Amino acid sequence: MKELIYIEEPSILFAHGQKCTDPRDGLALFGPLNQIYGIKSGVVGTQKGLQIFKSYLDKIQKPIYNHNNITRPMFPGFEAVFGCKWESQNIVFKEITDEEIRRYLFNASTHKRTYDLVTLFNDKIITANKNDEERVDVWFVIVPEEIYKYCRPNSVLPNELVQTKSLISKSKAKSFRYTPTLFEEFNKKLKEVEKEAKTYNYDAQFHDQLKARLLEHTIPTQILRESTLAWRDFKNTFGAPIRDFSKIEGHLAWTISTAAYYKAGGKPWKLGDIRPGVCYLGLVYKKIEKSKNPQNACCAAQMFLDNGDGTVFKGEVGPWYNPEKGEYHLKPKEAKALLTQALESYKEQNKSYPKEVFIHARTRFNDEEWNAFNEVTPKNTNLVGVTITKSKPLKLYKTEGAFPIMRGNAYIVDEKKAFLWTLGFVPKLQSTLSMEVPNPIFIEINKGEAEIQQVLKDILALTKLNYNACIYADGEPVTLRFANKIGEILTASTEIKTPPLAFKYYI
Amino acid sequence: MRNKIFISHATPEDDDFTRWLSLKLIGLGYEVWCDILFLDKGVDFWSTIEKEIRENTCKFLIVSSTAGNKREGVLKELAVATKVKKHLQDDMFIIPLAIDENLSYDDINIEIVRLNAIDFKKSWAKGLQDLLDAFEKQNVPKKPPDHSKSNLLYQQIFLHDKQAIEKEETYDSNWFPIISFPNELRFHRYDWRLPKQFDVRTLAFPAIRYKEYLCTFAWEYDFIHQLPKTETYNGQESIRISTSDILSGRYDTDFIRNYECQRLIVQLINKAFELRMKDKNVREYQMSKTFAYWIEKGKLEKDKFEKIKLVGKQKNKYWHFGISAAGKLYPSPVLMVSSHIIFTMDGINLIKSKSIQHSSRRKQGKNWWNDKWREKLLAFIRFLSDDQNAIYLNVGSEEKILISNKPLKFFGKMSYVTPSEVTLEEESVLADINNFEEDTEDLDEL
Ligand SMILES: [Mg+2]
Repeated sequence: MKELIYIEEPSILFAHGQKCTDPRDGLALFGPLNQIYGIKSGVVGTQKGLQIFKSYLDKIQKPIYNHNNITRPMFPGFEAVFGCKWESQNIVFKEITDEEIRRYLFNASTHKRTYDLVTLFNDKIITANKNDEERVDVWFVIVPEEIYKYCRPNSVLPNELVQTKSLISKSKAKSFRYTPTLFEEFNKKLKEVEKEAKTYNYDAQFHDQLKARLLEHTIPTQILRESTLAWRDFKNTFGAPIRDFSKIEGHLAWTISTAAYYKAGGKPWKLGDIRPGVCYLGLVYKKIEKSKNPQNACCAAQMFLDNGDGTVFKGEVGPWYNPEKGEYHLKPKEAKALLTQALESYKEQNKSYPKEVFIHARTRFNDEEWNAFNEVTPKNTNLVGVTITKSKPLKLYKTEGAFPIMRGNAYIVDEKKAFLWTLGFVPKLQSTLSMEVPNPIFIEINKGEAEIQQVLKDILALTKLNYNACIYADGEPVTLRFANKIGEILTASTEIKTPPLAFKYYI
Repeated sequence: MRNKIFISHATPEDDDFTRWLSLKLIGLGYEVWCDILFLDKGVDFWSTIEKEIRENTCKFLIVSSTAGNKREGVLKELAVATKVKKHLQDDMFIIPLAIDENLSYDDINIEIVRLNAIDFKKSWAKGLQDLLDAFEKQNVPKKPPDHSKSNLLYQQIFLHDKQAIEKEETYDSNWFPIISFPNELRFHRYDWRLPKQFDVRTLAFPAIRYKEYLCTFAWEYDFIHQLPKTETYNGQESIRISTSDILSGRYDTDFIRNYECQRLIVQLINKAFELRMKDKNVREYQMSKTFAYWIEKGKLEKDKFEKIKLVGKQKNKYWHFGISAAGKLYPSPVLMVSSHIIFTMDGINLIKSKSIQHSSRRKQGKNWWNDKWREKLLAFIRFLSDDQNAIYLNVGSEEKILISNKPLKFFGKMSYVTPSEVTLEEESVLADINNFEEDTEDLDEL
């Protein structure tokens, strides 16, 4: 009968060198690892939205309580937690008139509807940021619910509200050349159609298409729905709130503030212990379903050092898909560039190449892409390749009572493959992390040679390092948690000329 | 000397702030005393505390709350200081702390009311900031800041009460080992006998096409009524392999290798399962990757089995507990059972819309807990058990594969201690998790 080892719960650093398991406690006791002396908030939104922000912002200054503060740390309140003050009266407002939204929103197809609205926000944001003498740390996008409702793919605006009539079918628009007739007058209607067709190239989610559009100017932003900020107000006919945060209200405040904080530019925390020179490399693909070539897909790499701030590298769009196998793999030529892109960032970052590199994905690497790596890997560098999957085939049940096994147990199949319980029960929290019985993950070293048990520890640690969400741990290592989301942002915009950019530019 | 700082904590109501405050002071370098920093088994309380304030404390702090006034224990605690006050003769020694807008002046005790307070309702950080200036004002005897003291109290005061124990235990799993295998594994040079087109998935005995041969547990004779022109086959043309020498990995060939054989058995096991399944009288549901098989309504006494419910009532729907399977060879031969929740409007009928099944499963799922799942998986296997010990999977007309209903238990080095009933609140907080599941909302839930 094979048996399970237990991996000691990892430890993240906080200011004052206190080391703690739980960021939420860790922040309150000791605060953020590095510190900044303000959050000059930029705000884009409607009149009513702006207040909701203010009303919320004020509230957070006070401490806030969840229902079970044992299973969820209570929120002392911004000033107390971060020291730095987030001031609702130190704001920059680029207003969006309701009469402007009224205009672009009531259009027949979402793509036109969504692109036009996204266009609107950026235009202020860029315009303000470029034009204004005064710097702002973070622009706060206050999303009316109507926009959220109807600016998502598959949103269907009722015909009886359509106020502008679409000029072309979704099918035909991607194949469109505006080319000039001899007669201009005709062209004026033709340019019109060219402008509409172009919107079908951009993705139809407001959140992704905006973040993506913004990458060029490197302006961080946080996107909060009006409903989220003042959830109590938006209610069903019954008068119940549509979304109820009453139980978790402090926890929400934990999330926003933290995420606000990092985007501000100070990383709250870092892993407590790491071997030096270790470089973690998140692989990301999104099949581009658009092109007449069925293998097209996008190529993304998300590097993580100890901090978990992250860095993102724009790989090249090509035939990385094999629909038969169903996985994604890389032609050698591309593989060479990414690492080159990646290590040359590391060297610039540290002035020396990392001793160790780990690459993460969910599909066993092919052999040919993999040796395209050795050909840019410097001789002194170990280069391991790790397949991580949320295999659904294995589950561990407890003989008595209703609580699962505690996170951190591990089944080591053999010296290259093992099972890790990122999910499960936490005693520190005296409750669990999923409602169903937890599902371990499967770690294999597909390519290269490295210790199994160290990498299980290596990976459990990457669970701790999610800034965007403030929580005890995430089930995936941070490398892949956001893999799709990043995928969706790259595919969202037309041209990936983007240089590698910091991770806070994607969330 | 006396440098110590006392605090009165109403309990348990104001334990949160009360907890927060002390540690911040402590890291900096201010010695502090409060009961919440010690669990007690000293038979006395009054005489370990009242004694404490007088001897060493450099200042005294109360907590103005609804249950700050109304709780007796502090009042006695303040009175000593108040009486405590006369001997020093200094008021600055005693400071109150108000944290509730709701607690009312009338409610505030008279000893309090005169007293000059620090205000926390507006913000803790501000209130606290006021205080260490007053501390600065009195020049209270306080060492330079050491927070590394503070978590060691935190890891020990709080972490200890709830933390991982060293107790070991054993864990049922979804892994059922394979009781037995047919002794030999057969390949047939049927060749001309089998047409190239033919579909070996269609076989009606588990068989897998192979590069020059067809592979099965089954005796060459077994495949007649669907594939004639086979009685022409001389059984000595059949390459046979020992079952256990594949499992041992001892087997390899110029033409074949052990991994490959292992790979092959697995597929067979899967097919062998689907086959055995139609026999069993449970209706079936096809996952896109594979099938899953579940029980229809009314086929059980009160729709239970061995007292365990397997189809019940959700809203306007009936739900059913069904399972998938696949086997593995590396690092044991076992049958892996995935669990599934499949619904029916009639209670005998599928629901067409993908998203209504999926949506339905999750909503039902939250209500369910590991004991329940274990109890349900583990009853759905004693049902298909031809014998309680195992279920017969036919792979040859006389060749069988056997699999045990007792799943393989895992040893556990480190455990925890069981809290109770907390989840249901969490579990009903999981119905309110059908909300901020937004992709445009830049948030992720627990
Ligand atoms: Mg459309």
